[PDB]
Amino acid sequence: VFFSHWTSKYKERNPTEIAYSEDIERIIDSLVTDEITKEEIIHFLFGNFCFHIETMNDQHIADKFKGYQSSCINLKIEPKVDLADLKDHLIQKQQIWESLYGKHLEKIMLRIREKKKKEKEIPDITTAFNQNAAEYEEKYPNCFTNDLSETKTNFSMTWSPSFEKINNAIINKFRESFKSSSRVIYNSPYSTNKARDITNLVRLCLTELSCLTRNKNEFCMKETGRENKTIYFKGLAVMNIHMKKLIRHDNEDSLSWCERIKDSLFVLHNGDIREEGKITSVYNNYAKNPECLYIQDSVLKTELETCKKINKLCNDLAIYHYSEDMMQFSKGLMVADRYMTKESFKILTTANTSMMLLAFKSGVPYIALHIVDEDMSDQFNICYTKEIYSYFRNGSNYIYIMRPQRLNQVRLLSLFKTPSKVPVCFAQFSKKANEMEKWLKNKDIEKVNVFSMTMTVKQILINIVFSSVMIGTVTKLSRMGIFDFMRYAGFLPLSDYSNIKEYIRDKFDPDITNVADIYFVNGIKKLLFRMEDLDIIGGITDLNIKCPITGSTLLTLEDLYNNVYLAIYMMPKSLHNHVHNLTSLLNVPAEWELKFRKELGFNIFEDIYPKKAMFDDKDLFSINGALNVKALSDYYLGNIENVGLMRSEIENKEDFLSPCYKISTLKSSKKCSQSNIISTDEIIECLQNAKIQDIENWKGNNLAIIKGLIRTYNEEKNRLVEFFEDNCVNSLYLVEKLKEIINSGSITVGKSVTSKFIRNNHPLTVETYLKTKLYYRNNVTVLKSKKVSEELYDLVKQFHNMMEIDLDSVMNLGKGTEGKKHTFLQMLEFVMSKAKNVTGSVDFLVSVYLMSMKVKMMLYFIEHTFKHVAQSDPSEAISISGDNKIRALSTLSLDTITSYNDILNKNSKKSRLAFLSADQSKWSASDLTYKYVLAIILNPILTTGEASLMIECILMYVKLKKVCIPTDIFLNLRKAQGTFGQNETAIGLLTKGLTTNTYPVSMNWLQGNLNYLSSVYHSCAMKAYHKTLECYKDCDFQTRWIVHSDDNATSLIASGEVDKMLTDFSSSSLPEMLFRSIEAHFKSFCITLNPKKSYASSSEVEFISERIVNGAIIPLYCRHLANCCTESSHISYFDDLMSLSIHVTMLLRKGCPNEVIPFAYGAVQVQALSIYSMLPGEVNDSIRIFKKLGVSLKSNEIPTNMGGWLTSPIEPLSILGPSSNDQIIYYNVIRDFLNKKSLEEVKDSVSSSSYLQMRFRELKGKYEKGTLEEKDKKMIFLINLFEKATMLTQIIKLPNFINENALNKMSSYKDFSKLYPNLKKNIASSLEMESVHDIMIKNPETILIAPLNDRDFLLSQLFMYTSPKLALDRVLRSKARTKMTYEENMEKKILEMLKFDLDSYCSFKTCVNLVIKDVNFSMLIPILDSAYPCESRKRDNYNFRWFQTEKWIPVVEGSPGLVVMHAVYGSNYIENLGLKNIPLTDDSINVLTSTFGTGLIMEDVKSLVKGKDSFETEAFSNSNECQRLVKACNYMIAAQNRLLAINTCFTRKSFPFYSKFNLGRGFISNTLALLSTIYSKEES
Repeated sequence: VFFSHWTSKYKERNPTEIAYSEDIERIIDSLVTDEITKEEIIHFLFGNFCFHIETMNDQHIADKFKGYQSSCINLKIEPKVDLADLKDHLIQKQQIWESLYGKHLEKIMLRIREKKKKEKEIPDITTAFNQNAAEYEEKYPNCFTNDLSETKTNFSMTWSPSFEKINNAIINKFRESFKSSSRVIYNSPYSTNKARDITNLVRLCLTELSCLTRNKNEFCMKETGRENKTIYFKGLAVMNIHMKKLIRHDNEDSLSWCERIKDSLFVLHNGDIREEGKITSVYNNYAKNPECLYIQDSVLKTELETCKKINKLCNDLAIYHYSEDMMQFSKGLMVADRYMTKESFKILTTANTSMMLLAFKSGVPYIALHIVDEDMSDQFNICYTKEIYSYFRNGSNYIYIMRPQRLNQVRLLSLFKTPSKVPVCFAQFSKKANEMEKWLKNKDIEKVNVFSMTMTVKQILINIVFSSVMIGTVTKLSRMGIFDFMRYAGFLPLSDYSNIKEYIRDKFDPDITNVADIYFVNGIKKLLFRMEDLDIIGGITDLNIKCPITGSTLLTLEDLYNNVYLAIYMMPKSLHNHVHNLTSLLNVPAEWELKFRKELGFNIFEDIYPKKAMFDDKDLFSINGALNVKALSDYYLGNIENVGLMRSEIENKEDFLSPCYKISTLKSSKKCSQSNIISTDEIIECLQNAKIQDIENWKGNNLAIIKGLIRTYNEEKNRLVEFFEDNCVNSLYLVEKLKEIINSGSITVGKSVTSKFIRNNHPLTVETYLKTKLYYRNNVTVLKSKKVSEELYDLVKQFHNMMEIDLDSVMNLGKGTEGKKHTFLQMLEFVMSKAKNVTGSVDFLVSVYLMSMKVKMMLYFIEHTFKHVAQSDPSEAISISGDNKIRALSTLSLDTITSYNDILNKNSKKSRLAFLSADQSKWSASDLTYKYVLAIILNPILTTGEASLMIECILMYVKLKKVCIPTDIFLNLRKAQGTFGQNETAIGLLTKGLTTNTYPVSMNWLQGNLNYLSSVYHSCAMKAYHKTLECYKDCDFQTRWIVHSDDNATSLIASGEVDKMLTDFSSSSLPEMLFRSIEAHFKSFCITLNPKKSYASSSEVEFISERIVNGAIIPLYCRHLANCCTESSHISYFDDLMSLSIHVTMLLRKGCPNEVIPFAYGAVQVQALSIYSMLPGEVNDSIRIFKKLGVSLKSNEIPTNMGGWLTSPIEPLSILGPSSNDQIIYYNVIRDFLNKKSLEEVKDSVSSSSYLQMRFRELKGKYEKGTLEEKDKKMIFLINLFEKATMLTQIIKLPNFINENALNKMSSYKDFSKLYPNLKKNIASSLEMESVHDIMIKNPETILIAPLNDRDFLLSQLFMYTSPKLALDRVLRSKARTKMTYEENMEKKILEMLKFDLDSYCSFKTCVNLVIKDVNFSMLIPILDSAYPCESRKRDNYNFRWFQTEKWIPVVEGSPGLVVMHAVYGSNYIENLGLKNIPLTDDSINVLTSTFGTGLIMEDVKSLVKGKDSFETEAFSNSNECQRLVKACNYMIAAQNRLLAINTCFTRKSFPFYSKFNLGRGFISNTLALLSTIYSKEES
């Protein structure tokens, strides 16, 4: 039934003995155990498919039976030719392969016994900490001790003396203060020639060099006195233009010192007089009056004023002003990174009154000048005691000179995100102190103050301020390590975790190189001490202590989990270097594969080999072998139902019969990085045609080849000589010509300049230098990152026999839909036909992970034929609908466990429950890929030949896989080994003396490559666990498991003889035996479960995040709250606000608490404004530009595309999403201009025809009379906004680095520039342009629609060329010209865009019609204005009970299918605003190419000259607005042609061509029930 298509051409192929390798017979020889012999094991292995016969076709079963006879003939065993004889074998199959379960249970019993033995017994976590400090002490001796003066700076580079005074003023103020008599006092670091040199340097550069001055702020030292030269050089030599020192975790002097640091920081921060600013202005707009963010203001009267209280607190200790100084700090250092020299230096003053930084030339160091008054200086001395060089007195004032530090560019980025980081820190943490709650709920807004708290609330405010600064201002890898440590040290509040001592004993990194993280060490030590002293409300009986904020009297467990997790989740990704992360990501697979190779027993030199039969229940890397195929067989039998139906689902949904450009994965641009190099004949032929008489005429590729070869001769003469000997017969001629070229002297040579040779040169010079450098009788070739679709295009060219792209070779064949076409596995058979050929394994490379188009094709094939095994399995959670399916699956799992236990607690003997949260140790590397070879050959999905195909590509994927080291880091470590090391590390013995560029990893299948497959066999492993655990006698176990790759959530219920299986399992509790049994079993399937990141609880569920306890979910919003503040898209201001407002809406829908929403609005606004469109109070504003231009548009309806602010209400944000703000702006202006009251009046005003026409007619009359009002002004403003334009677009497009000088890197652009001549590079040109537009106008589906078939793809890639660290980039480009300037681009855009213009009716009525025909908007507004305030199951509580209830009872009872009033929602992509912009862009492209073609035909194009029919129809199209008229006919016309691409030209030549190959017309939308995943804790 259903016509099962035979989806390959490999019908005769067999997995055994017809495949290219001979792995499978020794797979048998490794899989043979006792009492199971060769004939039976291969008979099972290739006849397990007959369990699925009742839903298979006769031709499929005949093919599989012939493959079975072929395999039995190949293996020299007796074939079975009868179904009845195969069942007569299945009986002994069932009895002997169900016997493996019994032996396996005793094997994991024994493994549990010795794993319970010999490990160690740690009595207490203090003893574990002492053991860890001990093993670090004989790891590296003479560390630690109480000598803090050799430690690093504890407050880092974060300095804020609060200033009580009033750019060029500050420098002359400091010059006035620095010219007095010297009374300099030095200090000990914790109560001096370098300090003297720094002081002399700073008084020289203050008195004498600060007043040649460039850019008004930076200046150099060239013409001075020789003594100034000497002491300037001494200062720069002082700053230099294992050595680890540590601090023990239990130092009472350190904790007392850090307490002093805290309280003195509080006294320091209580001193600012600033009341205005930029950060203060934006956060104050969002927070002094935050009820404009709301709709139902009057239903709650204990919330808004306390949010104002935290706003007033942040104003009083000047947190926003502090953030302002850090933004000006980091921005100044960012512009200090420039072409300035080592003898030049820069003055930096922030918005504060008396800051000064003195930046010199890894990064930039700087000297500090700060002002402290007489009243409060001693506590400043205690705070800054590590980082103070000197201080001195002037009147009643104090000048402070501090220790310089060193920055990195990513550290400047992290300091630049401080205004997004620290206010939301103080906001959530102040919501997380319950004593803060009772303070601000007792006091009032006008009476909250610093000098009027109790002592304990004072001390927690000091702790909260210390936490805010030390979390938002992180720089150090020490901070990275400790924050990772309490990321992975928070599983103690529940049952047996098996890391409460041994994680700190083994995998803890006590890299505490300074102080002020000792407070966090002591806080987490207090938490773990309190937990070791021994739905669920936590802290009301535990009485624990928060880790960052101390924060006693805990309300719930959610507060502490959100506390620690926000403390983790703004930790930025890399803070070390680019090439430390890169070297680590290259060294980890090297170490894992070296461990594999050394423990199995190969050496570095031989082939990889598949099996020597120790792949049988060993401890390091082995599977059980005879168990795994039975587990996979029962998994397939119990999971896949109606195999042919889901196979047809594979063919239809996953496009197994469609061309490869129909998949977004293989047509999208995420970079393939394949291998290319200049051919070897080109270099020698360029040398032979190199003419000495044209030394000065060397331009182009020849000069670059010459530079590469002269570098090769200058460095490695012998390597050049052997290269020319192995590549040229006239090697003496080449050598003597090289010597004659060096004897000319008209060229330039280069010394060792590290990566600057790669930087300031053409890449051709460096790739020919590497090619002539590392010639070792092989073909070294590094890879390049192409555009994926370009390699698909190249493969299409090679598959249609075009090795050279001929112009006539494409339009001759492939006419219409019924023309020539290809399929995905025909293409992949070409792929394997090319890969089987001996080509030096240049296909099988990975460059970092970036894997080639080759491996992308076959592992795409494997992973994406293995999806539908997973969507047929309800206990598997990688086949997910983004986010809601994960939470829904985990929670129906857990509440089925709770219901199951609650229905068998009645009248049973005993009942216990336990669950384990597990993350495996190394999913990519510690697993076995040879288990997968055993896994497709039992899949009943496939036939013989395609199963053989994926066996072949997997065994090549593990036989020829290699990782390529980058050239630059290769050169650095080669030079380091040459001059200093003379030996190498674990990466250094895989390559012979580092002589090879590329090194092999095989068993580490690289991460992300096989994601669905490994999770499918993870679920199979859990099914085998259920089958094994049901085999034990005296219990009934019910396990439900939810599975991601590298992840596991495993439940279990035990009933019966719980005491005796507890003693049998050699453990004290059900979570303990669950942990040990899962560990032993998973090691029996070569799944290395991490003993540290795996905790077994009794009531708390943690799959990947968002724990849920006892049926009630912990929200875990702080991932979204932090990713609002640490990561952005970095493309433009509009799109950055769009993406971080996506994160804001996730915050709104993940159970956000009471106060932090305005601060999150402030965080997204401050981030977007600070990076991209400059925040108010300076140049490049938007509101200041509007006030300058006198636009009638008010401040709170500026559209975000030119610089508006996210001022949308919280309900339209959380319901619709990012477009709610400009959609609400458009709704308000339509409601104002049509003089209407309600949207329901706007429906029957707009839907009646001849209404918008007479409205614009009245508008035209009012404009020509000149009596315009402000509503009409705002109207015509956004009419031309939508005309010159989610609803809108980016508008102003600042162009990137123009890659027209790099477009020649693409082979497709080379193909275009070869097939059409150099006139296409940027009379003959006009006629070839006419030919190009002729072949566009003959085939409009080439450009208008995505490629339907062949003769629609490769020429589309050729013809899209017809007509013409980045966060650091345009913060200086915003103050530069891109040549005319972006701020003037704004005010000119409002200047020509404010005026009324003409024929704008199309834009006006499409804006109104889009607002009207938006569906979910049109039911959102009436319930928003028709929401009753409280009661009737709407509002009964007030403790975080409004951001669920009044958000989502009105909508998810307006959209029916719910009963609840409190739940955490994961919504779909219900709001799609992109169903008209794609029509607009498509027919605008059609209009553009038609206009260009008729422009080539003639000039002054208003009417055609009666050319052809397409020209007349395009004339009638562009007489009016072509897009608007084609939609205008497209409401009534309902042709909707089937797209045979033959009748389309027959029907009509304009309207179908730019209407119906957009695959749809303007039609209605569809709304969902918001997919409420599960309910939170119930309050009534």
